[PDB]
Amino acid sequence: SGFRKMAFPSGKVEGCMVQVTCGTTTLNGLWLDDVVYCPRHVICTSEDMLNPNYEDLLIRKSNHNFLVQAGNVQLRVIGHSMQNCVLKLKVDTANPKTPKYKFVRIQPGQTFSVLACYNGSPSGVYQCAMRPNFTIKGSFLNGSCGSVGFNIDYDCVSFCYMHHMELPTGVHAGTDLEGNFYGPFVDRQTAQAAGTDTTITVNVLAWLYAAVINGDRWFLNRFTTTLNDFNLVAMKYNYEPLTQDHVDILGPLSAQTGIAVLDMCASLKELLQNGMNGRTILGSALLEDEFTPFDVVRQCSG
Amino acid sequence: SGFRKMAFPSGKVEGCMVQVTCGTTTLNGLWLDDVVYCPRHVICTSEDMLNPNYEDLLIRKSNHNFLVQAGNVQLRVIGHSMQNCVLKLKVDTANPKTPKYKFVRIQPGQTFSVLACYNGSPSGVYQCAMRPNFTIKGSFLNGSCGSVGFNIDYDCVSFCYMHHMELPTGVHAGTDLEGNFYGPFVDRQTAQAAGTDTTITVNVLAWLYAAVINGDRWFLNRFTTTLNDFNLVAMKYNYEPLTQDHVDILGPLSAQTGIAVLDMCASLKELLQNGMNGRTILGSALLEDEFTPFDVVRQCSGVTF
Ligand SMILES: *[C@H](O)[C@H](CC(C)C)NC(=O)[C@H](CC(C)C)NC(=O)[C@H](CC(C)C)NC(=O)OCc1ccccc1
Ligand SMILES: *[C@H](O)[C@H](CC(C)C)NC(=O)[C@H](CC(C)C)NC(=O)[C@H](CC(C)C)NC(=O)OCc1ccccc1
Ligand SMILES: [Cl-]
Ligand code: NA
Repeated sequence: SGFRKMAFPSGKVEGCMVQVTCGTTTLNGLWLDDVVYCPRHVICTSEDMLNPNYEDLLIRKSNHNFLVQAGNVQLRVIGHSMQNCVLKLKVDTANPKTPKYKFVRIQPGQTFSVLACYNGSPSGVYQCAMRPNFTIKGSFLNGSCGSVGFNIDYDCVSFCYMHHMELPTGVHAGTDLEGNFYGPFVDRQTAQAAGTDTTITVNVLAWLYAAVINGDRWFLNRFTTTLNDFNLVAMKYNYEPLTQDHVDILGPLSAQTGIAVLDMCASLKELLQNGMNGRTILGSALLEDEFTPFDVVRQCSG
Repeated sequence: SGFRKMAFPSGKVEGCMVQVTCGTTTLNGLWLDDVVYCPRHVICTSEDMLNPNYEDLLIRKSNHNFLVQAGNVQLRVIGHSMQNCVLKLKVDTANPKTPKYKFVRIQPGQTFSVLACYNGSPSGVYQCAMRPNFTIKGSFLNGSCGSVGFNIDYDCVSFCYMHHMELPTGVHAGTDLEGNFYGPFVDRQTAQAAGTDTTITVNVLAWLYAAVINGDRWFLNRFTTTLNDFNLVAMKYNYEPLTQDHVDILGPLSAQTGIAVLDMCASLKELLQNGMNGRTILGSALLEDEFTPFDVVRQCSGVTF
């Protein structure tokens, strides 16, 4: 029993982290096979942070302008290419620690683990979610760019996030590993802001099911709701719409607990109206929205 | 910026986890040098787990009774012994992935990372605190026994916890790597219960400093207090006493934020007596007590391993 914010074991990713320096800028890169992936803004100077022409900057670089360090070994860059906002440095040695891996672009509400790194070395691992406004609420300092987010269902590492920037509210933006930003953001220091964030309703419901599985029932009630009535209420609390896809997705947890999805929706309605009145759910005094239905099943059943 | 519950990178420990099978029980072992450590109750039975004589149960055991698997490779057991509640299986091969490590026993209020494993395969990592009642609030399913907790200090892994059991409230109990239980617990399926728990005051203060470092300042106030005065309030609300050593340990965060510990204690004193008035701190509506002062400094300064 028990329920924790759990990250994937980070060792398979640790073995891929390197340090990339261009000019006076150092950040992290991801070394897979004979390619190092990193944010393309490593090639910016203090002068072109607002409107960098990355194509023009990169054509001026020699391979020896990129210093790549894997632990105590310098890697030799033998070519480079830009893919959207990611730089791909070809090196003369394949990473012997390359795991089985793939690249996946995720949807809002999905969770993943982040291995926060500085100078190619890991500082720690934590769990994040892609917020509906396409930011993540990370923990990142100067030099953290190139840190990645990943999942490891089974024995294959799915890389889904590379860190690029921090926005004014202290939240974070980045790309998939094909270099496409999540959300409308750009790798320029022109004024940008995250949209109003909202709560990931389907994840809250998954977590309420986790609470029931772990033996807590105090928030249940005798009522049900229609889906449309639920969404009309939840939208008043800046909750995301619940779709029929989400209802289908919650079917298994519904079957395991004997609580119909729309009955659990009426519980959430009451919690939004009343709060917790001094009680907690799974050790929290707020409704938690960074566990997915898949996460709950994985942690509760295995 | 940002502040998350952050575990240590787990790679060094993942290379040490193996599967141990005895009879019909399978759980996890920790393979370091030429020894595999695991809970001694791996040798118990469906018909033998209420009042076990471990001493006598182990002599009937022999080496090939213990099936140890490192990934898809069997390790040959060449000896076995018991130390307190931990079994030590000597194997014929030293683990080539053994990190720099030591065994340590931690104090209540200290935090560590748990690498949750099943069938010898790491499945997840999360951060925990040794509660003042010597339980941990973990997440463990059947087959998780032998999962370990650890810290990393520079390049050295300090192993501090091995998982043995779950108590009726859904909290967890285990041993150090020398087999001594944390808390007044025994590896028997006899009636046991977690004692009443308390809140780890020095950790709450550290987390308030983390909040200030991240721009959450509403709870700061003009007042200061004394160690004596605050500790009476703490006692009243089931908070652990604040010692002078705690005050000194927070000193760095005190110097960097401008908020003396007794200045911050006055903030905490008011949060206890009055609550949070509907507000949140670092995204929580509760006072968080599973970050140590060291954890806050590490995360906010970007220490690496
Ligand atoms: C890479 O290590 C670093 C990580 C941060 C977490 C510090 N990223 C950057 O420095 C990044 C480089 C640019 C070219 C993508 N810049 C930012 O993230 C920057 C904040 C820094 C300077 C602390 N953010 C930014 O420019 O956001 C756009 C913006 C500009 C002006 C007003 C509002 C928003
Ligand atoms: C090892 O994988 C497993 C971990 C659990 C989290 C499943 N440990 C055990 O099965 C363990 C073995 C005993 C000899 C220490 N037993 C328990 O943890 C057991 C709960 C199981 C059956 C889920 N708990 C227990 O014995 O607690 C004391 C108790 C017993 C009966 C009544 C009150 C209290
Ligand atoms: Cl005063
Ligand atoms: Na004060």
